[PDB]
Amino acid sequence: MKEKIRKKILLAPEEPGVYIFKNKGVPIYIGKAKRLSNRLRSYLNPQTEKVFRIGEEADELETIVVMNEREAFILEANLIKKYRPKYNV
Ligand SMILES: [Mg+2]
Ligand SMILES: [Mg+2]
Repeated sequence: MKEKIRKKILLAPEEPGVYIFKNKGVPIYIGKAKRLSNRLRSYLNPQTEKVFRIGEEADELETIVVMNEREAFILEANLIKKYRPKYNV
């Protein structure tokens, strides 16, 4: 994983949000979190091959802090629909 992404993960707030791993400007995985910190840190110790791939392929990680879990739910759904990222089913 790129060092800048590891850094961003470790700095991420304990706040609801949506996260977007990207490669060459293209989202490759979009997810949501009740706490960005907790969810993003899970990528550092990959529990699945897919998690491993997402973290290795990415050259950028964008985070969007949201008002609450309700906003996380709909923002995530909308962005997945818009971008249909590689690693989202
Ligand atoms: Mg999701
Ligand atoms: Mg709420």
